[PDB]
Amino acid sequence: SYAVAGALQAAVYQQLRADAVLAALVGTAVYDAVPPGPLAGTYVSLGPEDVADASDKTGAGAVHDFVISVITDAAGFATAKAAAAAVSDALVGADLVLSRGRLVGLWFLRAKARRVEKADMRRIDLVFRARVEG
Amino acid sequence: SYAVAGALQAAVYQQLRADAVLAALVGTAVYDAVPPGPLAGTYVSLGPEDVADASDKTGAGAVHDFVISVITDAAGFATAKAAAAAVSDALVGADLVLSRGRLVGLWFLRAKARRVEKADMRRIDLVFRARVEG
Amino acid sequence: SYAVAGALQAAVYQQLRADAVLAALVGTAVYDAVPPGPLAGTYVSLGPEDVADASDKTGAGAVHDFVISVITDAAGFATAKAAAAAVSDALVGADLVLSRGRLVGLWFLRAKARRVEKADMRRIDLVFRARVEG
Amino acid sequence: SYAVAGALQAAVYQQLRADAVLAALVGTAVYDAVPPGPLAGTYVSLGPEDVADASDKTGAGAVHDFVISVITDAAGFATAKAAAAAVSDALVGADLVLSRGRLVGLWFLRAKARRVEKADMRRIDLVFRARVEG
Amino acid sequence: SYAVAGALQAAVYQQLRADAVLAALVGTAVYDAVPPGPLAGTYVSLGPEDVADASDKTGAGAVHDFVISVITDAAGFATAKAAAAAVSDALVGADLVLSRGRLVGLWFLRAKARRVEKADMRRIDLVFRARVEG
Amino acid sequence: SYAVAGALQAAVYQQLRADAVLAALVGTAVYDAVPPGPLAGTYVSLGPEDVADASDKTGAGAVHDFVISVITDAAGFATAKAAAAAVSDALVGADLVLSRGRLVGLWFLRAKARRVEKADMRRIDLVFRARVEG
Amino acid sequence: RPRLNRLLVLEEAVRVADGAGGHRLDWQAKGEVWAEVTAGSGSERAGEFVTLASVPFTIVVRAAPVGAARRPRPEQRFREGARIFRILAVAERDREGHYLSCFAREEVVA
Amino acid sequence: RPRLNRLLVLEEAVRVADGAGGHRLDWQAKGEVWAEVTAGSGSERAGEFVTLASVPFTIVVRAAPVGAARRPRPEQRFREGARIFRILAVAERDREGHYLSCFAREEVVA
Amino acid sequence: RPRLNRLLVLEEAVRVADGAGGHRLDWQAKGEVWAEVTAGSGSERAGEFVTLASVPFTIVVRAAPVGAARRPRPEQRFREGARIFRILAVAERDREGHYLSCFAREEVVA
Amino acid sequence: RPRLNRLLVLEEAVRVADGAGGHRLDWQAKGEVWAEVTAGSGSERAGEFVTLASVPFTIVVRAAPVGAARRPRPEQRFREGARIFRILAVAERDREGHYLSCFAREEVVA
Amino acid sequence: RPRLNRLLVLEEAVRVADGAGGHRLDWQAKGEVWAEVTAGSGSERAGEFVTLASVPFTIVVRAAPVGAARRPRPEQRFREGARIFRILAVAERDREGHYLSCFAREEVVA
Amino acid sequence: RPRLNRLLVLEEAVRVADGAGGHRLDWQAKGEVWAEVTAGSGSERAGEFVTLASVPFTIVVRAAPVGAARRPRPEQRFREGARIFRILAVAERDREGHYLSCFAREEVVA
Repeated sequence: SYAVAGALQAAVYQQLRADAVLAALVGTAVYDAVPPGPLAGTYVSLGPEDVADASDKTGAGAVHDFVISVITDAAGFATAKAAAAAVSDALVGADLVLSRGRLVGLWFLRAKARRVEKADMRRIDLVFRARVEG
Repeated sequence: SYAVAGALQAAVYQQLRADAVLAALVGTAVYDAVPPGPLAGTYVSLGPEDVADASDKTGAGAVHDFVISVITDAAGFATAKAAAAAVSDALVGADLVLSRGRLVGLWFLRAKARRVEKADMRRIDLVFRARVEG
Repeated sequence: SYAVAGALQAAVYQQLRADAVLAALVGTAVYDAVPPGPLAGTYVSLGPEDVADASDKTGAGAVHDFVISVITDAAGFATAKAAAAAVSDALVGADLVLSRGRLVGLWFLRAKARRVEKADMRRIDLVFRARVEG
Repeated sequence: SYAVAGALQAAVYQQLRADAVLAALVGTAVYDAVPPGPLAGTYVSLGPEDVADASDKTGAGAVHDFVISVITDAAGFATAKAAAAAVSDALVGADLVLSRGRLVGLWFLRAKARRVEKADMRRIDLVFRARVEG
Repeated sequence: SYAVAGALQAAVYQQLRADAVLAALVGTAVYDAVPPGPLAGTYVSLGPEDVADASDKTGAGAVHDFVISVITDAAGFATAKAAAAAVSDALVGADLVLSRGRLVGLWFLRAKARRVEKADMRRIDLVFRARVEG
Repeated sequence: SYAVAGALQAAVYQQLRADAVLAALVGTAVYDAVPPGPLAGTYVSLGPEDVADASDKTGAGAVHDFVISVITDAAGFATAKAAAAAVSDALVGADLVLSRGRLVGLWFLRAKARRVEKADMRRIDLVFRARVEG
Repeated sequence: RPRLNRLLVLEEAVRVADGAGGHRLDWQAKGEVWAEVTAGSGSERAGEFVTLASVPFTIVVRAAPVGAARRPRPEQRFREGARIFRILAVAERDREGHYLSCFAREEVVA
Repeated sequence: RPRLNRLLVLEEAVRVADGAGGHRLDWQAKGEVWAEVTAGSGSERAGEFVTLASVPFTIVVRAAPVGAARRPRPEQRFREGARIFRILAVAERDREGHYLSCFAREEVVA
Repeated sequence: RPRLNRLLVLEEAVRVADGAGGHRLDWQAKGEVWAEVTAGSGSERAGEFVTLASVPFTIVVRAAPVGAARRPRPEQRFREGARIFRILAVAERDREGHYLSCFAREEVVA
Repeated sequence: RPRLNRLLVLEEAVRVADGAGGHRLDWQAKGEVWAEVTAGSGSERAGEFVTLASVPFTIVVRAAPVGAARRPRPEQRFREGARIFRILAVAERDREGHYLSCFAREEVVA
Repeated sequence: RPRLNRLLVLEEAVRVADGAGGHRLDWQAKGEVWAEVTAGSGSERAGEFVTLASVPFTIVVRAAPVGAARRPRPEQRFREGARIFRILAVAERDREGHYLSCFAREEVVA
Repeated sequence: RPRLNRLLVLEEAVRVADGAGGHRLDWQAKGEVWAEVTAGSGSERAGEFVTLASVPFTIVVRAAPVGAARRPRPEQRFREGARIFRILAVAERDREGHYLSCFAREEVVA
């Protein structure tokens, strides 16, 4: 998107699947591309960001408002909350390492939670603001 | 959603199904996941919150605007009002106990009321603001 | 919706079907639940409110913006105007009696008027603001 | 809608079909209810108002933003302009007589013009503000 | 729409099909009503205005925000740009002659450009503000 | 659109397909009109601008907010980021040469990124502000 | 060819125009036709605030020239007792032109 | 012609009106009919917050005049044990008028 | 093969262009064709502010080369008395090319 | 009449309620049925972020009274090895009542 | 098997690329095929600002390997005189592979 | 029973995961199947910025157990030369289980 967005999704994927919680609560089912197979059904997904172009005369940066959705096949979605709670416990104030530039603050934004389809699957989006500096 | 959201829906479910009114007006039909069977038809439902991220430098919290819908198969929906009145009598200024952090104020917000489908079923949403502190 | 909403729709239904005009202009066809039969076709309907939560530290109230629609099978909808005019003559500055709390002012708001379906039936919504005090 | 709306559509229908222009440009095809037959095809239609409730402590009034659409089966809609021009020449600053109360100013508002369906028929809405006093 | 709108579309059609550019770039395919035949496929279209009622105590005028779309069957729509560039070169600061009143300024507004259908045809709207004085 | 828009899309197409990165990351698949064949599947597309008419008394200009989308058939869309990163590295502060007038600043705006269809293809729009001077 | 067995009281409303341009309908009765009424697949349909129950009911009567009293125009409705059948369209079912398909609803409020 | 084999307890609700205009339903039982129940293509349907499982179930009973107790109006529902069949519409299936098609749902919450 | 029985007065409008670019139609008559008119399933359709009653009416005439007067172009309409049949498209029904399907509406306001 | 050839392990989940009102499913196995599985027209369907591949799969088993273990309720799912067939609805296929149509998905992520 | 009777001038456009990335089409003619043209149900379709009249027109030609001149790619269009038939897709109609279904429009502005 | 005549090179992509969670596909070839390819009604479909030409192409191969190499999973695609057939779903066409319906697209950009 902006130049940092190649490295940002890579590093927030690496801070995920390293937290001990959400590894005993989701498992290995944290991905962007879905591994085809049986579709385990309590995964998360980390793809859709958008940029709010916060830049400079000398240099330029980006505000990545990336969405991490939590999808859950369970009957209620109290299961999907603690998995999303372990997302938010892992990412606000992250201070991680990027491959192009660095980020300065990984804050938290709106996080809606609803039934996507036939009321069988439950989507909890979690928008995180990622002010990165190129 | 935020870390408190695992415990918030659990505690507002426990303050429900303990009020004496709405136990003689709905019964045991307060749930998130629907118990399959005959579908009694005058239930409520407590799942869709969203967060408005009210946080701090030192610590962080959340504004959960959770929706409690009231669904009713009766011909008119004066039956659905008093069940929703017993929702709102049970929750505004609740001062309940959470498992992760605590809430500081469970206020009241917009509460629309309409016919969902074929004008046979009537949905009364009730948005409650839950400023919790992690 | 809020606690007064059980008594508010009951009392605005009772001030209707007691006005002399709209009793010679609609008849007994003022309802929420439709009496099944032949569908007379010049009825009104009083169900969909929504609340705007105007409350207090000490006590709480509600702003019920309830919609009273006027439906009419006549070819033109000059017939539906005077029935809606007799609605609005009956309700603005009502000062009626409630069963839970009281209302302080039953004002008037937007009132759109259009063709719902196939341009055979004409819906005149009439939004009335009902600031009630619990 | 409001109490004046029974008399307002009646009087703006009577100022129409009395202008000499639009009588040689539309004919007798000014109506709300369509006279069934062959559908002449260069009519106008005067039904959908909405109210913006401008009222008082002592007395009450209404802001009727009524829509007069112009429909035309001609290939271009330069024919529909002069018919709509003869609408607007007939109604802005009208100072007509009502049966319930009176109006104080019949101004002019937005007037969009587009193709409704299959690009065969052309609808020119004309919103007029009618501040009436009950 | 307003009284000038009968003469405005007539005069902006006459300033079109008189510019030397867009006559060697579109041809005779500038119209409102489509001439039926083979549908040449690189036409423009001048019909949908809307009015923003800028008027007076003494006299009245109109703000016609008329849309001139450019449609093009070519594979890319660099062909449609220069035809739309020849539209905008022909109309901003036009100072033309009307049959009812006159215009005082024919400015320029938003001009979006997209694929309408199946990504085979490309529509470039061009909104021009026409402050006319009746 | 405006007069410069014939030359603007031509010059931003020429600065693309000349960057060394995105030539080893996309290839020759940068276009507006799609070359028919096998549809390689990791292309970009540069067509939909819109104008925000920033002009003068003496002279006139345009604000072209053109969209360059990145489409990618890969399973994840980390591949689509670096191709879009090579778009944004090629265009912000471009200072290129136009055929009609010149541009003064090619800034950066919002850049959303989502799944278009069946979640198989991923679209990363990149809105760039192009203040050109005619 | 259709076997006509029901007696349908055809009804046409006179249009008393009001002051606003809208006509007021009366639904005065017209002479009775004979018809067959063939049902379609019916299901309830969301009205305004009414859960109206509708069924398609292709009604077949005999024909007439268009300027005759015996033609059901789509202005009109049928009525068998208290079951009003609206007329959606009339469509000249037969090849030789002896029979007209009508199209009905029977929207009971339910 | 239909082979009637199921016993369906027809049920009609009396409408006790409340103060607000909405009637309260009771679903007191009515006399039992005999019917055939022919299924349609069924699939689960998104309710309110319930993933309701529905099947079309065209039910065929015998007929009566419209002012008789034996007609299922679309107000009413059928019930076979604990399986409530709503009535969408009634449509007079037979040509001679001996049989009525009904239209059902069987919305089990699932 | 189709049995042609109706006389349809084919009508083509000359397009007098106005000053704004829009042509003004006249619908001057053209020579009469013979045709069959086969109805489709008709129902009323929501117009602008009119509840227009439409039926599909596949009309079949004989054929001609495309630069001949006898071809109904979709510019034109048919008219039998006062029943105007618009032409949606013409489609060359026959395999050998003797007959043309047309497609109509008969939108009566109703 | 259907020829039953597949062995489908019927599975019913016990609903351990959590504190928030949502039950937790286990999908403990139930006894095995015999069934035929007839495919429908299948195509991939847009899931959440998954391009789920679905096929209709009308499954036909034998019947039972509704309060019996052998009835597949639409709560339950089938499973043949690792191919889970959800149940959309059950619909009593046979006229005499010997066979039940089920309705499946087989949503493989693909 | 199809009876081929029309002569359709197949046309392929060379793509002269412009400076902006968009190719400019020429629609130079290619060699003529023989085909049958079977109409579909046609109706007019809302274009941009044009009320375009379209008919489906499944065109059947003979086949070739995909790298041959005789295959109509969906890039190309047919043209019989002044009636341009676009090509939506080509689909290999025959089982043995002798014939190709094409899919057309004939969008006349009307 | 299907007559299998085309040679389709079945292709399965290995999923090299990138750092962000998205796998990178290779589409290495797998062993070749024999199949029939039956076309459906095709028309061009609006892609992203591409006017993609698609046809349904129900492909029928022989069967295998689900943990075998010969089953086309909907992960995979077919490829005949340069004509890639995606796989929408696989659905076990035969009653005895000898044949599998696949579902394809052949989206050529056109």
